[PDB]
Amino acid sequence: ALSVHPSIGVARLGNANTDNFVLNPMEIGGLPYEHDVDLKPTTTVVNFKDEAGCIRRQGQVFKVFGASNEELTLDSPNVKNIEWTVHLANKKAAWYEFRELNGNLLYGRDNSYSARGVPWRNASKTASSERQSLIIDLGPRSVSGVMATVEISINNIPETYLHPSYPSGELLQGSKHFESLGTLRTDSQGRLIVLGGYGFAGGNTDLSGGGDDWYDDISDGSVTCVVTYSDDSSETSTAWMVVGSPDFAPEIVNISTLSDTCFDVGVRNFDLVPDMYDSATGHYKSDYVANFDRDILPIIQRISQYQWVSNVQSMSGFFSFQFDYRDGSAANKANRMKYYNYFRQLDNKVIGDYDQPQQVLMSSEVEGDILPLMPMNSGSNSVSSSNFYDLTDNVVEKFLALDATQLFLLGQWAEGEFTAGPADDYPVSDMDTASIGNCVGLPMCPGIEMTWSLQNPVIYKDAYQIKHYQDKAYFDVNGLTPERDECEEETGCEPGDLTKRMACPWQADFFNCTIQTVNFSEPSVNKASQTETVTSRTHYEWGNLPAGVSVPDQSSVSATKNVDEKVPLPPAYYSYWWPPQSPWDVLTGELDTEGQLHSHLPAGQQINYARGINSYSQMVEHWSALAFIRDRNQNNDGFPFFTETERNHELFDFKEVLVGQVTGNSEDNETSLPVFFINANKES
Amino acid sequence: ALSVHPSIGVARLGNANTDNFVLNPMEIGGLPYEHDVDLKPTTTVVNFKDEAGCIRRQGQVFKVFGASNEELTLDSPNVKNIEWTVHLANKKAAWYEFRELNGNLLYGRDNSYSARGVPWRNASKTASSERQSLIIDLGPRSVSGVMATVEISINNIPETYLHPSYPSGELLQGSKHFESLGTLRTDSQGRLIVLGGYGFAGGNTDLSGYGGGDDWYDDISDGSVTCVVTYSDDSSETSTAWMVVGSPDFAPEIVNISTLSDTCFDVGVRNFDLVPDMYDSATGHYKSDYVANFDRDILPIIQRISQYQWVSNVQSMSGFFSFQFDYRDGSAANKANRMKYYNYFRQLDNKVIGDYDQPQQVLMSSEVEGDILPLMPMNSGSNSVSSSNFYDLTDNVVEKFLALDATQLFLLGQWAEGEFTAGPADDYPVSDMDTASIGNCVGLPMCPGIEMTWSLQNPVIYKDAYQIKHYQDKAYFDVNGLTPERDECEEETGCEPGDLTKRMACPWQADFFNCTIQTVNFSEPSVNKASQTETVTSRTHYEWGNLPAGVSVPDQSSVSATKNVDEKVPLPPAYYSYWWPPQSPWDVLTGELDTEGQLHSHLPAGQQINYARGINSYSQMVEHWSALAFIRDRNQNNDGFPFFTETERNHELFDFKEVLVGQVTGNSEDNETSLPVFFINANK
Repeated sequence: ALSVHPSIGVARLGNANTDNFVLNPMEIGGLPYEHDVDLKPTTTVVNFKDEAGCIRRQGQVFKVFGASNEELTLDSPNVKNIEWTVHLANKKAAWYEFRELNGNLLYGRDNSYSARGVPWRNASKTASSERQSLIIDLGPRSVSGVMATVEISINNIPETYLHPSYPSGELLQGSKHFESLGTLRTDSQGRLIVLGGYGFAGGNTDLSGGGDDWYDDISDGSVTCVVTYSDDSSETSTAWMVVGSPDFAPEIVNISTLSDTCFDVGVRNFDLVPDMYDSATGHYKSDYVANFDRDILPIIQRISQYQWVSNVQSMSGFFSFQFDYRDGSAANKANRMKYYNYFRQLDNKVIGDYDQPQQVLMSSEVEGDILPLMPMNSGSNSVSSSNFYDLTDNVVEKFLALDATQLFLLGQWAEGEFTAGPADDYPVSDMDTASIGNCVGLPMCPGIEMTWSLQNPVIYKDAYQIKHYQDKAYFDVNGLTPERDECEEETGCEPGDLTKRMACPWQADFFNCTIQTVNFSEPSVNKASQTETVTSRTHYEWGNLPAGVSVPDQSSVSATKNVDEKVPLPPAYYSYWWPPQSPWDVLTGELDTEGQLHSHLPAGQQINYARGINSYSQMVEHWSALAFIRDRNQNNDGFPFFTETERNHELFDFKEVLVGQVTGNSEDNETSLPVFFINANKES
Repeated sequence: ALSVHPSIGVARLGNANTDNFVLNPMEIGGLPYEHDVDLKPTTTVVNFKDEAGCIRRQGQVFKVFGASNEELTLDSPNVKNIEWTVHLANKKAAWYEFRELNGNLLYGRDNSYSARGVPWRNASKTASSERQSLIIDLGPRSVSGVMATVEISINNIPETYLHPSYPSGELLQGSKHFESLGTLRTDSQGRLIVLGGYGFAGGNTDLSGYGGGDDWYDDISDGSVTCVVTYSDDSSETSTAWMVVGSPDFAPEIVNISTLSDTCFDVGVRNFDLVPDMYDSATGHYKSDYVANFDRDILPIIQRISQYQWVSNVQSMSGFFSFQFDYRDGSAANKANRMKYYNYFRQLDNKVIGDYDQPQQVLMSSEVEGDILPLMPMNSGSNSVSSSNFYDLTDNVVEKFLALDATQLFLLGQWAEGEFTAGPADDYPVSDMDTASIGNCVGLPMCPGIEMTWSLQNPVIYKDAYQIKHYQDKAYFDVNGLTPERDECEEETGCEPGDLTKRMACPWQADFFNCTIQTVNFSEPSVNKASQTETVTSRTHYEWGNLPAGVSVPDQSSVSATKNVDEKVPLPPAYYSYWWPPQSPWDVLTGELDTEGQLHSHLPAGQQINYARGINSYSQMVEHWSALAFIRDRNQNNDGFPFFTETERNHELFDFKEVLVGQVTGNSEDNETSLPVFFINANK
């Protein structure tokens, strides 16, 4: 049997020239790679953007291996060809509107999209064929041989692909002309490289209601590899491919990655690690001995990086080594247990059950005993209350937890059931962790690359392996199924299934993936209506009048009533979304005069990552102008210094507003407010 | 034969209690009247608004007279009954979009709505029956007897009227629920009083939205009046008139230089042989031996010009009422003076398509220093808005600057020639009651106007001078309803209800909001607006100095540009020109003389300020028109010594902020000066 790795590939959008790209990271938290003319990885990336300030695509290399785990290439004996067929699609315009956890079958059938009344995107299209044409699907492309290149283009749709679809003609807002979902290549030895979209995002309504008939060039889908041997026999093996938006901080790793997601699903559903979990009973095994370096240390290291992209100082006690994390002894147990007991336990997946650990913000509210519980971040629903969407039992999950496997292992550590030193690897290839370990695992509201369908074991045929629904001959004739939920049918995924739930266009997830102000007093409430009534009596009196003279006072009463229908219920806590993937609080990086003049800031100052992108619509147009957060001291392990690099400072205008301009008091002009923005006009 | 007067009645909208109204002015520039319980006029209006600040409707009294010109009432011997039937309708939503002079057949058949491709309003309705339903038509109502009252309500449509229509249900924006076009009453002796609408303006699209404005309605109307007088012997005679409803007259003592009575009179002279001594119908020329009269013909013009200063800044017109020479001296010695006066008046443009270089495109007497004066009257003409090349046309009709009507100008010319008398002259053969209604409406310019537009200049809608020709009869409309696409000016067979007001803005509050000033180009006769592209190319250079000995750093410089493009703005050089100062004031004097009104208005008395201050958008005018002041003579008891100020403004609606200039400029030294800013909060 052959195997293809990675099992789930990851590419990232880029708007630079089609031929100007980097290759995939080779580890979790790894930089992507420059390459040579043979398309073999060389050194890590020099610049993420080209000279014009356009983002380079990141491509995924896939490799195929024989029965003894030896790599097969066009140079291997007895191999005469290797043909890769990749079928990517974007089903987002054909899917349901995103409503947090509604639609997620892990909470039971009563939380199905139908049971919850979730509406379809582009809801005026109700016939099946009209829904199918909302999908961006240009059919499968194939590549083989030495240094091949084929676009997944609207201009080379195979004649055997009977039902292609895409947004045709000139779009009225955003990107005008859709043309491509990406590019397939082979390297000098026949390996596959998949490159995804270009960052296209356009549509025919004003984003400003608005938002119908919009599209992006995110996609995902199947990978098929046929290796033909000298005698014309062959073997076939498969994988999946996902395209994400750019990784703007690739060295910073999510506390729970999508690799952690796949692993946890694997352990609890596919017997991936029999020693850790008893599939017969549905419980972890309390005699499982964790390993510090493999299981615990990465959590601590991930936590320690968030400071470069967010203000989460309350997490500092978890990477301080204020005591010895490697000491398994009974004398150190109360310390390890205290550390562990500050992590939020997982909520059950029961509808209507609100008083649960992920609705708890703090360890206590007694002064002296107050600490935000860990990890400190939004959960998968801090946005809608129990009573939204005409429901009374909408699922809430306000604050973050680790995944169940991470937390189990952390608890073994706390118990003293762990070792120090090397452990052997789990039975998961490194190539499989290196792709999706660079994608967000939690929270998922919806997420960045993928959302909570990936937590559902029914989409997998085994740990880390996406189950495929049907095959090329089926789709050739029928096209893709717009209304089919792979989580409901359980018989596999189609192209477009892994990304369809995400925002359409993705630049909305990016614009919103910042912070959330999250209520922490009422477990069933995220937002409430708020009425602010201000009643004012103005009284006038006149004086400094002559001794003869008196004038009557005057007074009147005025009131204002401001109603906001859905605001976070106080008291609330400032909570991050995805700092590694959508930075917020970052250090300025220009160390030379020219970059300081154009950015208007000195180096080393913490400022807002998205400053100047003042609207959703501006994010849709100008995403590519943002910085990549990177370690400026990368050559010296252990002494990181992450700053913005490669921001297109020339895009932004700037005004320094004196505080007395706002207040009317000129004494306040000793203080000023920097304001970044994009001049509407503006020309080069 | 009977006659009904006025031939064209005028009522004004009001949102006060249905029972709380004033009666019509009795002369041009006359205040409306309070009335007694018998609905007879008593003395002129005390307050235009009720105690809540709601505007009182103005109703029109109609009287019927016998062959002897004796008034007939229920008290007349031989009169058994007087029965009035009034049919008002609003066809605005069913008519064409207003595009200045497009559609006006006085410019020839090539200027027809169809030749000019003017779109219908609510253009997605194309079937005749669907166009018909856009009309607000509740059928006719009748009234007779002593002190009768009948509403023109959606709840009392006669069963014989088969095709009523109106906007039913709850409107999404503005006024919610349409119910009535007005009220018919009789007085104690059986005279008719017509009261019009309540100021309703609502619709189902967002006015502030792009392309918004479809499916909007107001409660303006107009239509036919029929009077049947039944005598003791049960015989009867019938006679007819017309009725128009306009928006409030916010400065009723201030008269338009050319009123709608002037329009009807001009039409009558030129087309209906109204004054055979003035005009030769056989040759189509005025008679040069006609002797004008100063008091009747000339003086009113001078008096009207002298009032505009209360509502606009038109000081250049001051020489035309200065009596710097004796206007009543008809002698040769004063002729050069008279002629100089006359020669500062614009001659009328011919109405020939494509002929731009004409007198109404000329602003000044010359542009030679010492010889510069704006020609008269100094106001916008009937198209200072759209150029020759708009609306997909190449010869769109332009008329930039105002002229008198042809008859006023002829008479002024006779005065200049010395062909005029001083002293009384006998009236023209037009009833004073017919002048008193429409003499209080705008005659020129019409773009579109206030109460009515340029179809009133078309002789084909009249059956004689001042008399509207009626199309069909009551029975026809009972069965067929109104004809939505029918142009009375095209068919020449008379008017239907709704015809006199349908061309005006829908809602009228758009005409009121726009009826302010125009910045009018005066260099290119074919151009009103142009695109304007402003490109600003800026080199920023930095140098550093005061450095220690031996230290230098390089200069830095870079270049940036902005390109603003405004698509349709006035082409410079342009002139600040008024629209309708008497009917839509712009520069007016504050009027609050006690402390409370000053605190609420935020202004001392006697200061000239903007009339609409605080109504910062079109949508706010639609909602809050009734908050605006009435401009009136505070010194009305003293003939010759006028003092017009605002009165009755609903100051409490508006909020106020004083902005220091250094808030804008960033320079605190500028805070010695401030800018008043009025606005409407809404959360009030």
